[PDB]
Amino acid sequence: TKLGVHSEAGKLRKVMVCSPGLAHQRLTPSNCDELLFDDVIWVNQAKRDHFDFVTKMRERGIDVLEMHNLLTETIQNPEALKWILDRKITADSVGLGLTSELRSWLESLEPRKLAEYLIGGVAADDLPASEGANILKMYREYLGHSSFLLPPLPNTQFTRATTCWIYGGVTLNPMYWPARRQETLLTTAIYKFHPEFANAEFEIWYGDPDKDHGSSTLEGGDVMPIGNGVVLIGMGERSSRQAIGQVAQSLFAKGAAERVIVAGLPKSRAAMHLDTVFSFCDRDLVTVFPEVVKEIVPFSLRPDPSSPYGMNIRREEKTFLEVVAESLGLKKLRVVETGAAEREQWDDGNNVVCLEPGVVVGYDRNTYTNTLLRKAGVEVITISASELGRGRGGGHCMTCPIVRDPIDY
Amino acid sequence: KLGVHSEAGKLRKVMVCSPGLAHQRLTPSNCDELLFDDVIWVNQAKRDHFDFVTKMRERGIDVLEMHNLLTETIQNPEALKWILDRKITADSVGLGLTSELRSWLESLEPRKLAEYLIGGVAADDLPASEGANILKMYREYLGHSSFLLPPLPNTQFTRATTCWIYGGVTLNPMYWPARRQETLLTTAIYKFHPEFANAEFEIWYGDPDKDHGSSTLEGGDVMPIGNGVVLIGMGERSSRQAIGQVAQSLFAKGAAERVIVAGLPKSAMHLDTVFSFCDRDLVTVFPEVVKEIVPFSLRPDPSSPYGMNIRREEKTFLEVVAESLGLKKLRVVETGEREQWDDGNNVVCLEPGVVVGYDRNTYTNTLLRKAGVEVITISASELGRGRGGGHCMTCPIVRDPID
Amino acid sequence: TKLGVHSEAGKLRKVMVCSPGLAHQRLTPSNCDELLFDDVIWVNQAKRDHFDFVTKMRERGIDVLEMHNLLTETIQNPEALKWILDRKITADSVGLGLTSELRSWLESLEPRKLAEYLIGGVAADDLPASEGANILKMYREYLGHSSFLLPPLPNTQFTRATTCWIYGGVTLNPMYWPARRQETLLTTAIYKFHPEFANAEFEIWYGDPDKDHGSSTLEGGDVMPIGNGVVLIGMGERSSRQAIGQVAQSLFAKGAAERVIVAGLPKAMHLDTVFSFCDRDLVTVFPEVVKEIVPFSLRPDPSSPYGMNIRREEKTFLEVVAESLGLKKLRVVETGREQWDDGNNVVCLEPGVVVGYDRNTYTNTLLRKAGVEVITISASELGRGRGGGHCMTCPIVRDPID
Amino acid sequence: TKLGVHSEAGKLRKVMVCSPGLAHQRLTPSNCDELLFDDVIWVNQAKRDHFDFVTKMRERGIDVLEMHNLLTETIQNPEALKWILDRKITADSVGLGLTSELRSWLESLEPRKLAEYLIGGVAADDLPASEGANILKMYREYLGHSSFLLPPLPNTQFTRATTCWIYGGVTLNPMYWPARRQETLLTTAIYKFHPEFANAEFEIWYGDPDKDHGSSTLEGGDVMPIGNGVVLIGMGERSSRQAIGQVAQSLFAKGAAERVIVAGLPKSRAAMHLDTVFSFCDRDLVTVFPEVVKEIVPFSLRPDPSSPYGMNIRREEKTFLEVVAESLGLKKLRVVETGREQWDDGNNVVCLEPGVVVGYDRNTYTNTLLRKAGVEVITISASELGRGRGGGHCMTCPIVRDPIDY
Repeated sequence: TKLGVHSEAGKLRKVMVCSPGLAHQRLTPSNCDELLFDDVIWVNQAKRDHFDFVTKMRERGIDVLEMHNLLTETIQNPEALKWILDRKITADSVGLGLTSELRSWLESLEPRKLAEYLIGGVAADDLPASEGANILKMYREYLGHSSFLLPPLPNTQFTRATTCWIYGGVTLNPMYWPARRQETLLTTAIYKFHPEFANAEFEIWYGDPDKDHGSSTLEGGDVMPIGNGVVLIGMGERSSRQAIGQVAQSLFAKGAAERVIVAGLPKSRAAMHLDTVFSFCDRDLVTVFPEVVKEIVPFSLRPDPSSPYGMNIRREEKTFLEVVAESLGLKKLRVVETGAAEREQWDDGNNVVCLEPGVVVGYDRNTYTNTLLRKAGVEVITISASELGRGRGGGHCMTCPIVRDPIDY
Repeated sequence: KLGVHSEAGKLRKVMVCSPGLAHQRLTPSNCDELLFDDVIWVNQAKRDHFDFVTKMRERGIDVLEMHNLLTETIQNPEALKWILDRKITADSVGLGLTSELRSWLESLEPRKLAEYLIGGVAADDLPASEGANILKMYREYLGHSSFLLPPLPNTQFTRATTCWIYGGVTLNPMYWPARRQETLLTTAIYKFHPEFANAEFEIWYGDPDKDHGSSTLEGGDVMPIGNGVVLIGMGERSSRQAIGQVAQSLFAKGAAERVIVAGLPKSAMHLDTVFSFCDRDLVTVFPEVVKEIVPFSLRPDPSSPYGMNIRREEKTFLEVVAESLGLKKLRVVETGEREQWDDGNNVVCLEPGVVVGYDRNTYTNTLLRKAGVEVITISASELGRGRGGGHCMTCPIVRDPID
Repeated sequence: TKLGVHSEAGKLRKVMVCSPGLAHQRLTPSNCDELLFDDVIWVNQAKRDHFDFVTKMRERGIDVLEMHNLLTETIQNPEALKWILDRKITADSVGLGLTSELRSWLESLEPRKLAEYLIGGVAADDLPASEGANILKMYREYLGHSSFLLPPLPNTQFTRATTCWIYGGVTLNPMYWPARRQETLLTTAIYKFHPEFANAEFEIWYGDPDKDHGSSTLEGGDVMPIGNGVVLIGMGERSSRQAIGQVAQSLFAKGAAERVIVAGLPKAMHLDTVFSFCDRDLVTVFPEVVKEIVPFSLRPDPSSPYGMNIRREEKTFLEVVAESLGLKKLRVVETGREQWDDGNNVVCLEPGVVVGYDRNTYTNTLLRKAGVEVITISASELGRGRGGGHCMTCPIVRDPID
Repeated sequence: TKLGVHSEAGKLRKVMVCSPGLAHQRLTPSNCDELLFDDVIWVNQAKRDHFDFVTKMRERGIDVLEMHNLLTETIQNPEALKWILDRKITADSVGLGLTSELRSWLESLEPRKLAEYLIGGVAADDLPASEGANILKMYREYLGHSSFLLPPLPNTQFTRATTCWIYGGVTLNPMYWPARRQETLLTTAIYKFHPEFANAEFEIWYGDPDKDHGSSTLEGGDVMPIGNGVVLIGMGERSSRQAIGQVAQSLFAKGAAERVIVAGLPKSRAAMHLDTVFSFCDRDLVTVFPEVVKEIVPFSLRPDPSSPYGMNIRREEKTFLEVVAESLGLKKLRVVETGREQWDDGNNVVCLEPGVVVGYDRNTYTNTLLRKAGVEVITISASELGRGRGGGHCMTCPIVRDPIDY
């Protein structure tokens, strides 16, 4: 099968999402900052809402893969479970008094259940009667320690972050926060052992859960394979120049890209990702956050054998929207700003995901921008942000495209 | 032979590291980025240091200054290859700069080289090139740090990165990934320096070519008191995962008989911030926290899985240290009448009853000179702005035993 | 008639509430914090869950007063409006040159549009083009300063914060943050001028908007009259002792309270945040905090030069509250199996009936087990404010129990 | 000569200061945020640097007045004292059951010890045993409150802040933070009663410790009467337009000012008063923090007899810097940028006379450049006195300084 993403707007055939669960069920007002999650959510409500989102896509014919599912089938293959536990349960991560007990117990479990735990973490409490456990019940009960043997990954809800399908291949994103790399591990197991991937054909442009990656960090929200051989990558607080360059390089080498346009995010407004200020709705229509987009500094990165490092780089003086338009053959892009005149209230229209040109999934709370997009010709199918939006991320953050056709530029 | 056999024993060989380029680079902006509380007055700060250095040297101690070791160390091409191969990678500098940078550093005279290796390198330091310019460009138009190799201003706190527990040392896996650079440089010295290479000693824990994940251990949390006992602070910076592996390695080589884990209450510091030795039975304390340390004692046991047995002590922390040393009681000096607030913890013993402390802790000082301690004072005005002091600026290497 | 609150579980008969409005429409990720308001909410939705809540009480026969209407009808009295405006629009507040413009325009608006701007703040843009306001837009655009002739008051949504009805008397609380004193004002004028209260029979226990109360701050959340002369009051970051003493002294004057227990909160919070009644002998707590509050009893002491005797309780809070009410022991339900919810801050309609939040499923179930009836509303946008049912209501007429 | 400041860089004749004191000894790492103090300082050492600094202007023949002191000679007058206690001790400020104990106690004190407390604050312990302080040491006991019935006022060390001398007059500044109002109350007692003041000719342009003032606030750091009948009053995080309007309004009505240049200061979360990013070092010399001064959006209120309110405001085009040099009838200011051996922040120095400033030892670079510009730089230690942020300027409230074009 030919997996690959050749756009942002063209018809999405296959996507991967992940429903909230045990991760979020372990969330408290006191532990969410350290667990990297915005705020505590009504988990059963959010599970529902997600199922709604998911179903509106299946309804439209899109194949929609849920991470818990995939993880579950994956774990049933003994080799793949071992590949994970070998990496997740070590002396360094769990402690020498707990390695064995923890691992045997996890292995004693049911596939579905064991997946919940892998994504949702394990508490000393969940462990079967024993001592190594009590010692943790003890540090928790006497010092105020985290009661976590395996820290929960609520950020899995955001499938966009972890991996990036750029044309005919994927990246295994080195995540900023060490903690979050646990997510990338689980997702690699799936891409490595799951039936639907192991046998599919695709490349691996960058990333390796085995290497450390150092100062090199790359994040999903920042990556966009827009078609026409071009790729946009945001360089900010989360995706570094030392990662982007290695990706470009790996790309130009397999002849996978022609040009990579680095969207330089200014330090101020660089505490975010590209897809948080810039989004495609149609082949030539984007929603934009001005204050940041008018300040983004574009750089065209193109291969070159005249270079020992094989690439050439230039700062464009044209604006990002102009550079982006011209990269697509387009005169300019039609732009809907979002995030003072008609706005009944404040709202931020970005991060809506595309199902196909002109058809978008957005948030019900963004009624102002939503209208603006309809007037501009886009069908907006909404979903609830009461619990899902307490993550600031939108449908684009809750999706990792896997298969999606391109368009004529 | 190299080793640290107590906290208050006679100090004969110490390692410190003066402020410098790393600090000259500090800015109110990169201030937190670089994990340093504030921007000090560098030149003034160096003087206070040399002063602190000269004082211990007067008492005859051997004082090794990191820059000197590094400088001597990188004169051994193999020693340099060892570091540059780990410090200059595509992941740390990026594809376009690893060549011109290594080229340019390899061409520097040793002292200048050690300077950068510690103080970092800015785009500006590099001879004109695309790369340098590309870097300057992102710096000019986006505001990113122009640091090819970021500075390591906390090198000045030699206590943090490696720990000499009796006959061996630990190369500590620092909480923050960034500070692991520090530990890289020291390991290099322990590997190639003459005073090290041909020295007899073991490495108890730590490896800079590994990813320890949740295993982290910080200098300020370790204390080989003596009597085959090692005190280790468990807290916001020293994980049990690391700690368990250290006690186990220790026992395994018959280097210690007990590891008393000092459980720091959830109330961001190191044991040595709230507990300092001054004399065989004298310790400065921070009551509020110190009186809330849940004490755990791990001992060797062939009847335990991991091979270790751990038990939660009931008595106060203070008691379980007294009796762990074989003393009835510990003399205690509470800090953190007397005119104004002050914290005089973190002082360093040059030998019994001899401690170097800060000038500003006028109170705590007399409370110690009252307990029969010669409190040799230095300037905290710059070296101390960084919330750190004596014990922190020192990493014992050879300190004779007590009884 | 005779206004008054005699209990925290009695049959609620008259409550004031105030729905989200233009106030929250001005919220922006930047300004919400400099505006003392948690996070930015979806106003239209919030207006709906609010109305749903207001509706759930009116059908149980409760009479419900909403602030916007109250203001409206209130400012339809030339006097009242002058009383607010002479206060709201001054030179120190608005800017020496705008006073005229800003007042002229407001005075030319229909009541229901004026009141809205009163609670919702008036932006430079809102004013008819002038050399006056146009300067502010220059500052708002070129300097990034707030452009508010009048600042929005989104906290008016919590009518529990500005005034308390301590048995046939009310308190005009001097809020902690100075800005929020702008809310106390409008409710005062409403207690003062509106027909509902104007002719009403009730005392004025403490506070005055014309006064600057120094370090004396009091906030609705801590105050709760529980039955016979007893009155609980939190002394934490928001209700200062300077105010507590003067309130208890005052109540001791007209002799409207026998005892005033002062619950000294430990460690950003209020009493009703960790303590809430649902039935005559039932509560909900946040053990961690409740278990650690140092009680203090206040009683009239003729021998005292300042008229009181500040004794201190030796048993625990739940081991005091239960007493001053004669219960054998207080039925306690805890919050603070599924996930995490904070059941506290439930407003009581009558005994055994409580309007709560829908997200706190566990606690609601526990409460139901303890016997309570839980009518729930949505916290999606109203719960984006840390508080709930209790905080969103100012009881004005509740029945006693015994 | 008559009291009044007529420029920022001309011969300084009289200056009021305040050494670090008892308020500073109450600072703990647990409470310097509620008191508005960056960090805990070595008090007796700061006392020596403050004094060092005093000595340096004193030997140059500048009558250096000190607050604790002026407050003692002032507090001498039973009236002066009634006025202060009457406002400092109230049922709102200290509450019902402490008014008398605390006030009686304060009065049984030696004038200079009483001064100590007014500025340094008073804790419960300081008071004799009682039902009062005890059922109050009790709150600090379990509840862990702020033992202070009176809180110290450590920022008193920055006299520039609470009051300003703009030409033949002064302003009793309405501080941003309430807590900081208690300061202005003391300096006011001093201007109202103390000899060197209550018998001197000057005006009270704006201000009143008894009035509310609402959204109208000002901070000494922002105001500068640079001479030529002009007053630079930066608008920002602490000084608001509401206060500036009423200030200039009076400045115009009484004829003490011809134009006021509001320095519209760019939004930024951290304080930032004009004298912390802009400093006069000479008649045509100024230090500057590029990254800010360039963002300043000048405005020029001038009186207008026909206007209702008595003025008119235009938005200057040229840079805030040309709108200033032109404001002094000057061709163009000479600026020294600050903020290359390390990172140096030279702003906030104070002139004693044209071409002679007093700055910090540590800002070796900036100084080097000022000395490159013809400025004599007398330096004082900032190890404790500068752990704050401001320096020379922020620690002085000029009472009599001469006009320039001299």
